Amino acid sequence: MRKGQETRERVVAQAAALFNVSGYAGTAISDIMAATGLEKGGIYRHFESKEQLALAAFDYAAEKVRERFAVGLAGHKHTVDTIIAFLDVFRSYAERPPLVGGCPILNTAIESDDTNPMLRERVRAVIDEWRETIRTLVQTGIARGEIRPEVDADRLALLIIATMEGAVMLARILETATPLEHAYTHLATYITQQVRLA
Amino acid sequence: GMRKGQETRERVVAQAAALFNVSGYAGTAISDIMAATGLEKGGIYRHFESKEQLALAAFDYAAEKVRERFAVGLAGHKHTVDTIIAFLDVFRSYAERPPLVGGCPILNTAIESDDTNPMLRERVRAVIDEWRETIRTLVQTGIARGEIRPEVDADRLALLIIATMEGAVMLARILETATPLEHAYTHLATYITQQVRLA
Ligand SMILES: [Mg+2]
Ligand SMILES: [Mg+2]
Repeated sequence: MRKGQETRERVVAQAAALFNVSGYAGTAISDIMAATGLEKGGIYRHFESKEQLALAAFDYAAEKVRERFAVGLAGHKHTVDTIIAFLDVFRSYAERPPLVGGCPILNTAIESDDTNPMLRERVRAVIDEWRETIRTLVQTGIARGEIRPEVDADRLALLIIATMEGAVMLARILETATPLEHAYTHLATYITQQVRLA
Repeated sequence: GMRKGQETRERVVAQAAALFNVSGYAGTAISDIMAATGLEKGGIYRHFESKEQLALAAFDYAAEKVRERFAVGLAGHKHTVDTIIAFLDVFRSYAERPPLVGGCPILNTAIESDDTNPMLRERVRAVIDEWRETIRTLVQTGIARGEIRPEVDADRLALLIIATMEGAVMLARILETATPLEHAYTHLATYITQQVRLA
């Protein structure tokens, strides 16, 4: 049972890394078979299909993202500092993405938006976790006098997500961290100047 | 004739581009390109040596289309800030009318090519560098005219604008709502008008 659970874990883990780089359609099952020692058969002992593996792999990738944000946001007391910590998680993707190939939420978004309802919904669910996190921080901050009462929480969330993800895209194309540094500095300054209260 | 061949190539490249924009390069099979062009495989590869060369030509086509769209969007403004905000407005207009079916081909090709294909990556980078040069030229013009604060870092602004607007294109498509593009536009237009514009 342990062998099974660990072999499933290495299959999903390696699948997620390869999918994150070449996409679902462009990652050949044979290469995942190759990357897991299953070149002579047996990947279907753990998954019914490549599509089921894709969903499991995305869930794995989403868990890594979730862990990166949970660690990044822990320990801050002031709600604005916590929101800035959220920016810093994305900032750190320039050289340290959640897994090889960059942000799997951004990567899967581009592939699935016009091709795959189930992956679309899984991407949207993660985006919605992020919106909920920011909404809750803004609400608590407003209540504590740390954030201005007029701040539109979801508008702020959508701006942060768009800016940081677009910068993640740019940083891997331009092969430099500078877009992420600039996007971070812009939003941190904006937040401190226009969102923060005390 | 050679004229007919040049036209046939144009048609194939245009159809390939639309398919690749949706399903990607690896996910678009030659049989899909056949169906969309009404051509047999041999009819396509008479004009292209390979799927790879076709993919490159299809991107160059997508790049030119994006270029035309910015060209019309940016033409004729009387103030450099108006011109920079019109660059945002081009992206905002993607909400209902992307440059081609399936969204921004620069964004879409970036995500696929960045860790897979040096030649497409270089082409994507060249497009991003054109946008950066456009915005830098406008910023230096505006500074010369007293329209833009001299302290404005042009390339910092360019990369912020591109990151924001492209991230919003991604979000608007995945959330199935224009709202992220509208918010991004408003945020940047307001920021530029309040902090970049001098007079
Ligand atoms: Mg797409
Ligand atoms: Mg990629």
